[PDB]
Amino acid sequence: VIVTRSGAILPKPVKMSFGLLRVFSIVIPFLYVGTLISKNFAALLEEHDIFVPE
Amino acid sequence: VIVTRSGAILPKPVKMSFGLLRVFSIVIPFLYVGTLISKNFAALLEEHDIFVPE
Amino acid sequence: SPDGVRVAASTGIDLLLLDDFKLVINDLTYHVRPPKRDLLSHENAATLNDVKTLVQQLYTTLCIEQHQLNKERELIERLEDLKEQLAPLEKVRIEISRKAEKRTTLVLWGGLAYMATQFGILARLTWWEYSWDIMEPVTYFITYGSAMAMYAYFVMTRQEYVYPEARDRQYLLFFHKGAKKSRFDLEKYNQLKDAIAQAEMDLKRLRDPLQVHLPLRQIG
Amino acid sequence: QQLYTTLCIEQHQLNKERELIERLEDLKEQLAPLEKVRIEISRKAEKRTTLVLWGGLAYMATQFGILARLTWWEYSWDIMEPVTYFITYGSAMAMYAYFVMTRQEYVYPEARDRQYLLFFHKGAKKSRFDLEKYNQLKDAIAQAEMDLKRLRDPLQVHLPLR
Amino acid sequence: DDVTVVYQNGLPVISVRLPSRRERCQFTLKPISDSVGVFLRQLQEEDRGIDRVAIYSPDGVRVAASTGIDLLLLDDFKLVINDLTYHVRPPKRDLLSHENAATLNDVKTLVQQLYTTLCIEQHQLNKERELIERLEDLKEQLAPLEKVRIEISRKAEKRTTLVLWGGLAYMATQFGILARLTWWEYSWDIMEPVTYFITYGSAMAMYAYFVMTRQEYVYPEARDRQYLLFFHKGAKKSRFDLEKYNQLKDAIAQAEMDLKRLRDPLQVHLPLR
Amino acid sequence: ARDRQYLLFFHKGAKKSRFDLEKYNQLKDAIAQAEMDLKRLRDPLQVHLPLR
Ligand SMILES: CCCCCCCCCCCCCCCCCC(=O)OC[C@H](COP(=O)([O-])OCC(O)COP(=O)([O-])OC[C@@H](COC(=O)CCCCCCCCCCCCCCCCC)OC(=O)CCCCCCCCCCCCCCCCC)OC(=O)CCCCCCCCCCCCCCCCC
Ligand SMILES: CCCCCCCCCCCCCCCCCC(=O)OC[C@H](COP(=O)([O-])OCC(O)COP(=O)([O-])OC[C@@H](COC(=O)CCCCCCCCCCCCCCCCC)OC(=O)CCCCCCCCCCCCCCCCC)OC(=O)CCCCCCCCCCCCCCCCC
Ligand SMILES: CCCCCCCCCCCCCCCCC[C@@H](O)O[C@H](CO[C@H](O)CCCCCCCCCCCCCCC)COP(=O)(O)OCC[N+](C)(C)C
Ligand SMILES: CCCCCCCCCCCCCCCCC[C@@H](O)O[C@H](CO[C@H](O)CCCCCCCCCCCCCCC)COP(=O)(O)OCC[N+](C)(C)C
Ligand SMILES: CCCCCCCCCCCCCCCCC[C@@H](O)O[C@H](CO[C@H](O)CCCCCCCCCCCCCCC)COP(=O)(O)OCC[N+](C)(C)C
Ligand SMILES: [Ca+2]
Ligand SMILES: [Ca+2]
Repeated sequence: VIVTRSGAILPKPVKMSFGLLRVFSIVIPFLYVGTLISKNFAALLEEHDIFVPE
Repeated sequence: VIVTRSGAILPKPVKMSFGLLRVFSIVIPFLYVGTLISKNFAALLEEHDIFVPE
Repeated sequence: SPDGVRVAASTGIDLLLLDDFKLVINDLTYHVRPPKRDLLSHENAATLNDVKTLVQQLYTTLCIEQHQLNKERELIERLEDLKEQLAPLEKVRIEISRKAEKRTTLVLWGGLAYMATQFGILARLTWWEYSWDIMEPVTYFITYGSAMAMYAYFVMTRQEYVYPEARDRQYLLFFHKGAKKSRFDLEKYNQLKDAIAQAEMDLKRLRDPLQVHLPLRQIG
Repeated sequence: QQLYTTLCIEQHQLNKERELIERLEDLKEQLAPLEKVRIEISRKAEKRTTLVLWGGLAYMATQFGILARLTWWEYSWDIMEPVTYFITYGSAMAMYAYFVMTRQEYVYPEARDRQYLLFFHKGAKKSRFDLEKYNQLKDAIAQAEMDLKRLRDPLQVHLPLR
Repeated sequence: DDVTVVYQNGLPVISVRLPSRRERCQFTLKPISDSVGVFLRQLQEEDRGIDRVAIYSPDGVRVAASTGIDLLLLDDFKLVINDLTYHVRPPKRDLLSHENAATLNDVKTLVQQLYTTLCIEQHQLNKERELIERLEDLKEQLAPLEKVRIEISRKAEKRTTLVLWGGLAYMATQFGILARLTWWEYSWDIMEPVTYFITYGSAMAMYAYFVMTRQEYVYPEARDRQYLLFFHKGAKKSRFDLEKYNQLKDAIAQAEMDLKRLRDPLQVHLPLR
Repeated sequence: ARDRQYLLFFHKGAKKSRFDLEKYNQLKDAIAQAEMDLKRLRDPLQVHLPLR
């Protein structure tokens, strides 16, 4: 809805200050540690001869 | 719902004029330029010896 | 005040006659002594309040139908003045809500154009150049990235990502910059739009005691 | 009309609205100590709700990183595809267990409000806040304002226009 | 010819063909805050090829230049421009202001309200005395029925609880079956189409639920629907009449609503609604 | 979507039969208004009718 019960226009939607930078500063350095965790876990499980595919 | 708080009938819902041809005249040529973008990008990536399917 | 200080202008009269005061006319100072109104009975005054509130209800019905005709014509005159004061601003308001709706249909058609070109990218690259076994995880992470962006929309806007609410939000964000670029005051238009609804809600609250002679309903 | 004058009814009506205005502005006198505590509690409850919102976003990014490393670097997609199906089905099980346990569906702007109310009602008991007196004052002010708005109704003749 | 005016959202406009310019000039008007002389003053501002302008009556007598246009636009009239007399017939309205002269019905409703406000307190107190007895009678008439309705609404709750946890146990056994098949016995190259067709069968069953029950399949509505089905099937095998219980509860609420609607006017001396 | 398809079927049938829908709608609102102000005249609290 874009109006009230009268014809008066609704107020401006409250944007968040630096919203896109606040999302991309919390996605990227957690995606990096999510890469590092899985890399170290795969290497630690491979080195002890438990799961090797090839 | 279909009726008001009394027994009256809600009015006819508005219809976009020639809706399916307006959707299909913007679905088809963007699909075609998507195939063109992907074909030229894969040809460029194969021609510079980066990712060649083998 | 009798110690020498001056009494201010908008001091109530009931506060004034508690103690003495001095009234100064051009050259003369009179020393007024107000009496003490010690007739405060607690008993035989909860029976004076009911008669005093019955006389008010008897006077009200004698003077209520000639009052709600003066108020009716004053409401009609204020309504037809507010409409002529609003009518220059209306043609300016419509031409801001026409650019703000064309910029919203460009977003609504470019979402469909983006989905159709992503379909054409994956359908070209799956059957022609690379196989489906190569191009399956790309589609899966496209799906998971969309399921992550739909949550980032909620984390940034405090509003769930559905289609018409996001369309209305984007429309209002377009309107509140179109109405800022073109030097348009939204506050006077909103107070000229709520005053009309307030003045014509009371006009239909007067339908009861003037058309069918029933007692009118309260505010709320 | 000769009883409306000798009983002094107009000053009685203005005395009545003066009593209503004084009761309204004395109900707002014992509220201003309480909102200084309530604003503090609501602020340090929203500051904890945004923590779990950003934590959920960081968790989804971490799961993206974990499932993106193995399908291309270490293993193949033929190993990690059933794992990433069963993660999806486990999420679909957890969103139903939320409904069985919480008696409401799992959507974002209602889970946020419920979590905010749980944080607020933990903090209001931790700070020994007197919530019931606050709710009684917030009801009584909203009733006294409605009574005052009905007393000075312009379509009635309850008070003289002077 | 200007045989008519045009109505635009409650305001009139006269399309008067001007004398010395061959055009149908529009003229919007405020009916309440304008007179005839204002309209003749601003009609001749347009061309000044006007040597005579006068608004007449249908009978032929002149209309004064101080009567308002709302009093003019009640009936039809004539507008005499300097050679031709345009008969104007505006569209008929119902009412704008409910104002006219005095009537015997007005004084007969005045003594009606003067009779009402002398006896409405001694009638409202005699009605509140009836209400405070009627409410306690209804609330003690209901005391055998609530003891039975609680025992029915506890059986229906303890059955829908088992339906909820049984659905959770089903979607947790399907996980175990599929996770046993894809890793121990068979492989994912066998069990991927069964996974897809189970997902599509669930998406088909959620639409068949909508076709049968005429409502969408969401969780807290599909819980309450099955709860009401358990309640109405359980209250029929216990000889419990809901048509008495429902009319007792709504009658209690109506008496309480009328009590709270009259008791506060006894406090603050305002009208009721 | 079911209710929108129902309204698009009903408003086509009402143009085929020439049903005069707006007289129906204004009568259906007018009898609700006449029952509302009749029910506010038979009030048990307001003494509007004698012998009661
Ligand atoms: C630097 C290092 C590396 C870089 C990494 C990535 C960088 C990418 C950059 C992306 C950023 C976008 C930039 C936009 C910023 C400015 C936006 C703006 O001003 O827009 C004005 C306009 C109105 O502005 P306004 O009135 O001021 O209002 C401001 C906001 O709208 C007010 O909004 P609000 O407050 O109401 O809330 C809305 C909010 C809602 O927030 C969101 O929705 C945020 C969503 C993102 C969250 C994070 C997603 C997680 C993704 C995971 C990443 C995985 C990485 C892969 C790695 C894996 C392996 C390890 O924010 C927005 O919607 C902002 C709009 C931007 C959309 C962002 C979408 C980009 C997604 C990209 C993700 C990553 C890409 C993967 C790359 C893959 C590589 C192969 O805003 C719009 O919404 C309009 C949309 C238009 C968008 C672009 C239009 C393009 C059109 C081109 C022309 C077409 C021509 C046709 C040709 C014809 C041929 C036939
Ligand atoms: C020549 C052709 C002709 C053929 C015709 C022959 C057809 C057979 C005729 C059968 C008719 C017999 C009537 C039976 C009466 C049953 C009444 C009853 O149970 O009393 C309950 C009674 C309550 O009675 P009531 O008061 O009348 O209320 C009942 C309703 O509320 C009623 O009102 P409502 O308004 O709530 O209505 C909602 C309604 C409607 O809502 C629905 O859910 C509709 C479902 C229909 C959708 C159909 C989906 C299509 C699937 C695709 C086909 C796959 C084929 C693949 C072939 C590929 C080859 C190329 O739900 C139900 O009533 C049904 C309950 C659950 C049914 C779920 C069954 C669907 C799955 C069947 C697929 C079979 C897969 C086999 C694969 C085998 C592989 C080796 O007490 C209860 O305990 C309450 C029920 C508790 C909740 C549900 C409990 C589930 C019970 C059995 C489930 C077993 C485990 C689940 C396994 C999942 C499958 C994977
Ligand atoms: C200056 C003026 C600019 C004009 C030109 C602008 C051109 C912009 C081009 C991009 C258009 C904006 C895209 C908006 C639509 C995206 C399409 C998206 O909605 O489709 C989804 C695909 O998702 C996308 O892949 C990810 C996009 C996530 C949206 C992030 C918000 C970005 C838009 C912010 C502006 C809001 C505009 C809203 C327009 C509808 C469907 O996936 P699905 O899962 O099946 O649907 C789930 C059902 N839900 C939505 C009810 C839950
Ligand atoms: C307190 C100190 C700070 C703690 C900081 C650490 C935070 C840890 C992270 C906790 C997570 C809580 C937030 C949950 C975010 C998960 C987002 C969820 O949507 O992801 C889904 C994946 O599911 C998740 O794995 C779990 C599902 C949720 C079940 C657990 C509920 C946890 C709620 C706990 C209360 C907290 C309030 C919730 C905040 C939003 C994938 O999305 P999708 O599949 O497309 O859902 C469809 C969209 N619907 C729901 C609107 C229809
Ligand atoms: C005598 C006492 C009686 C005892 C009877 C015991 C019976 C035990 C078994 C009962 C089975 C009930 C099943 C409950 C539903 C299972 C959970 C369901 O949600 O799984 C879905 C898959 O299941 C299928 O959809 C089947 C459901 C179709 C309807 C089945 C019949 C329901 C009749 C009973 C209704 C009351 C159920 C209680 C609420 C769940 C997953 O869908 P998903 O994609 O992941 O998320 C979609 C989210 N939506 C729904 C909001 C959009
Ligand atoms: Ca898949
Ligand atoms: Ca394969």
